[PDB]
Amino acid sequence: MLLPKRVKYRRQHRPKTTGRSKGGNYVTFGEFGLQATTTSWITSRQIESARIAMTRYMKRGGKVWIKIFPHTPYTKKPLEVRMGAGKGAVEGWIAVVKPGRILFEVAGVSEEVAREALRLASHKLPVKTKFVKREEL
Amino acid sequence: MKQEYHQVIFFKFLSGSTKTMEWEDGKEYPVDISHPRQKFAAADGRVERFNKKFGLK
Amino acid sequence: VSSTKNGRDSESKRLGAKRADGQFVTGGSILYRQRGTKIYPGENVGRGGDDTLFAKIDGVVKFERKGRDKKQVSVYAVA
Amino acid sequence: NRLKEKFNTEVTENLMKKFNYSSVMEVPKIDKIVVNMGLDNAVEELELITGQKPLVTKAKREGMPIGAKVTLRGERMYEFLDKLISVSLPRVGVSKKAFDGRGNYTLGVKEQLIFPEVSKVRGMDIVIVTTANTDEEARELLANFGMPF
Amino acid sequence: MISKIDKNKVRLKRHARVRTNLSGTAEKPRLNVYRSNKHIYAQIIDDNKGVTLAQASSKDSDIATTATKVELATKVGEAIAKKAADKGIKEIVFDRGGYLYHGRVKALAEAARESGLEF
Amino acid sequence: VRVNVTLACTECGDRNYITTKNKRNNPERIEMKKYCPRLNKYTLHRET
RNA sequence: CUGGUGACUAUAGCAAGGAGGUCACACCUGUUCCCAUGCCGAACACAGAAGUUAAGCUCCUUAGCGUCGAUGGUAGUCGAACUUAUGUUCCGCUAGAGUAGAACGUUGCCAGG
RNA sequence: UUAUUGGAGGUAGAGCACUGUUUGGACGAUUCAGACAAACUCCGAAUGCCAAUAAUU
RNA sequence: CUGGGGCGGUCGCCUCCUAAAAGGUAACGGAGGCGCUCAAAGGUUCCCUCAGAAUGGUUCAUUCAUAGAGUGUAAAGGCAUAAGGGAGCUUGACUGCGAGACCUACAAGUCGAGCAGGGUCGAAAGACGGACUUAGUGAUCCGGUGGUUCCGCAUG
RNA sequence: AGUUCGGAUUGUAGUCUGCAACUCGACUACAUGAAGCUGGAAUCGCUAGUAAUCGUAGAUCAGCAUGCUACGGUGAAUACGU
RNA sequence: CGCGGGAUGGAGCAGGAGCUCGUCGGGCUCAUAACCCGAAGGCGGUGGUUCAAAUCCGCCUCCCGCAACCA
Ligand SMILES: [K+]
Ligand SMILES: [K+]
Ligand SMILES: [K+]
Ligand SMILES: [Mg+2]
Ligand SMILES: [Mg+2]
Ligand SMILES: [Mg+2]
Ligand SMILES: [Mg+2]
Ligand SMILES: [Mg+2]
Ligand SMILES: [Mg+2]
Ligand SMILES: [Mg+2]
Ligand SMILES: [Mg+2]
Ligand SMILES: [Mg+2]
Ligand SMILES: [Mg+2]
Ligand SMILES: [Mg+2]
Ligand SMILES: [Mg+2]
Ligand SMILES: [Mg+2]
Ligand SMILES: [Zn+2]
Repeated sequence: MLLPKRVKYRRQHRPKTTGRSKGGNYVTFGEFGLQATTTSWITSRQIESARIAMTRYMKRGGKVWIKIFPHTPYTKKPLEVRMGAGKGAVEGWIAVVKPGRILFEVAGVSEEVAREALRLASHKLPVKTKFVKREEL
Repeated sequence: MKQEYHQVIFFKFLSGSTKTMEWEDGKEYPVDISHPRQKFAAADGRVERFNKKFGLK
Repeated sequence: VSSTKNGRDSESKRLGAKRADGQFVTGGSILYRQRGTKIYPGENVGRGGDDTLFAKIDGVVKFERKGRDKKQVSVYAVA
Repeated sequence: NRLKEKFNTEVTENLMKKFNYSSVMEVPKIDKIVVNMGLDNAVEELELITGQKPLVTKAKREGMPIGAKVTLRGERMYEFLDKLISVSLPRVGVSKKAFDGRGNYTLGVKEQLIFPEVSKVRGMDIVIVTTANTDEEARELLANFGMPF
Repeated sequence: MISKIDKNKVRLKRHARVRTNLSGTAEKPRLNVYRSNKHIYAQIIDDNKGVTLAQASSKDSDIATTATKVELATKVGEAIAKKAADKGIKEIVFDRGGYLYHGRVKALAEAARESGLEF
Repeated sequence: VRVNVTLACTECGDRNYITTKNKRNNPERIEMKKYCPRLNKYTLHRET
């Protein structure tokens, strides 16, 4: 599971999820990519499951770039407690994903093989995705 | 300079120092090692040492 | 149950601009409250012990550029 | 000084011949000599071997004195270099690869007894700083001046 | 190598730091001193208007000779004070120019003081 | 460490100046020149 | 044209190449006098003039780093209508980034030529 | 209240020049590319606010 | 006070974020600090410029280095005019005030040009009514101590 | 005085025996110059020509003895008592 | 579930690292133990404050004490 080695503040306000993707909207390292078309938090466990699906389908022969990182911690209260008495403890780490953002990139395989690997990864994610290639012209 | 060290004569040549002899200038100053000739011949070498020891040319 | 170790803040100091550019001020009027020289004293304007900028004469306040990355405030007599 | 007269003589002519200079102001010369003994006994030994009062260099517990140093320039520096070349050096050749990459040289002496003028033999270092723009130019100038390279 | 210092630019930085709180106005202009290796020049400036009213120099035909540098600075101070008195100048503020108030700069200041300028 | 100090000069009973000092750093009775309103002049005020 | 001293957001700087020095500005020579070094005539200060453009400095050329910088479009957003959609529509304002491009300073006063 | 004009300030957005987070290259930490931030900012709106002298009230 | 009460935690002051680009703005929201220190770490005049890295030397030297250091202390805002570093003299870490402002329910809190009296530093212009700024504090009543052209119960 | 005490270790050059001194001999010369400044708990020998100390010889044996066996020179202190 | 305390040679205890036993070597003994003489050997961790950390900041892995209710 990806997570920062350290952060300055462990308790953070949850990020704003309205709007469109600030950047990373293009394939820059690989040949094909998976582009989000809806918005969600993406957790490190979801990232790991999607990455495992992709790498298993391409037999660790091509190469994958994970374009998102879960920089943001989020807290959760302990079970069966009333409101108040301070913020809860860190539960996990999320990345903010908005329409346009490229989630994964792959290179070194055919278009059909990449499409299938990315479909398998997409079914592990809480967002709708589209197969994309590097933009030319 | 703020307000010892004079010009002593150390061959002979003028110099300044604190660890305190007429000169061609006509004045006198307070007055082992010339450092090494070949000193000693280098090692003969094992072949030459062998031949010289036993007279084997 | 638990408890929080936070919950402290000091009183707000009401800093910032106290008179407008182009406004007429009597001598001694405080023009700017600040920590440090966020704005510098210009013509006919003094800097207090706690960095307060105040007018030294009666006149009109002018906030102006001071170099590339600084600014100042002056007071010019109306006449 | 004898070395001063040698430098004012055709030594600069040799440097101009060997480096193709257009004016005599571009001929490199030794700017100064800084002697650092990295402490009353050390300060006194350094003063008695050099000639002037040393400067005590503190730390940047921080601030305590650690070493002593002396800077020489002019007649005193020239006399010191002549004495180092003649009377002092053979008692201790010297490294010819200890250059700063700009034209200044440094040499470390471990025993202070090599000076004509101690209970714990401490080691000091000498830095000869010149107006030479290259290590090659500085080395050629020093060799002409007579450094036992 | 060993870089130089550029005495003139070191002087300029010091002079700007002096001019931070030293300035000359209409009722009390600034007598600014500039001093090169061989000559000393003095000006009377109304920094409020950015205008120079009197000036003197050790290279001025009337105030140039072969003499001591201190004496030449004295003569330049006297000339500048005489010109200021010819104009309507009595009180000034002395801009030493970023040099220490000693030697030639002091001689010029003292000469102007003796010849009539009030500072 | 730090204690309150009252300074009074010889020819006055005004005792108008109070100040602070470090008893460890300054074990002596501190002296200073201070303006004395009664005499309209500066006088040598010394810690009591 | 040079120099002093000001004003202006580096369009003014930095860097890389050339030309210059009679007066001037300098590097320079000396430590006797004012003065000065936690040590040093290095700097500060004073006397000067053998020497040199070598450097600082001035003029010419480079858009190389920095600096400035549109138009057009986009993000965002005041207001309005729809709407509950990680929203839509209309209107006004309008970035940041990036592009064309600008820029190797302009200019007041005084003195010298 | 609106119009015009001047000003103070660092949000939205954006950006990575600082602090911190992070993904691939290359080279002998530097550089190249690409991302993240309430307590990051080389930047920076719309608004709102403070004032000055015309229209309406 | 309290997402019932209890138990736990908290209670005044300072700094930051939340705070929506003036100011203000809540929660048992997110982070820290204070209940001092300094006889110079105050005033003034003069001088000075840092961290880091590389290169050589049994801290010393060179070049890049707008601060990436330092600023007594938490943070923020500032500062190479240096507010950072050093040196000489010094005590303005004065007395009587104070136009006019900020803040504010009140009581309080904050800034302040100038005026007079006497000084310190500086050649001089000038600066100085503590400290780069913002915490380091507690009303009244009562009692102690010093001063006092005040009162003091018929008069002294 | 770790020294004009000490001579371990090491370098070099040799002598002799032996067919042959690398492993692995003895001795010599020059140089080098270690630990060691009277030794914890504990423990050994010795009653007189003994202990201590100093030399000498022999067997084995080409060469190799700080061991063994033997020889003399100098030569003590103490034993109250079980 | 809330509040707090502890992690020290190999063992039990002291606390900006010492007592006792344990190990090793030697001694005593026919031998062992006991006993005697010498030698070696240590701050639970993870990040920070700090010129410097067993010491201080927070947390982590376990143990330990009070409490975990009025319905
Ligand atoms: K960054
Ligand atoms: K509540
Ligand atoms: K706020
Ligand atoms: Mg981008
Ligand atoms: Mg102040
Ligand atoms: Mg104050
Ligand atoms: Mg944002
Ligand atoms: Mg409750
Ligand atoms: Mg607002
Ligand atoms: Mg606000
Ligand atoms: Mg607290
Ligand atoms: Mg407290
Ligand atoms: Mg101060
Ligand atoms: Mg009575
Ligand atoms: Mg009475
Ligand atoms: Mg011997
Ligand atoms: Zn008094």
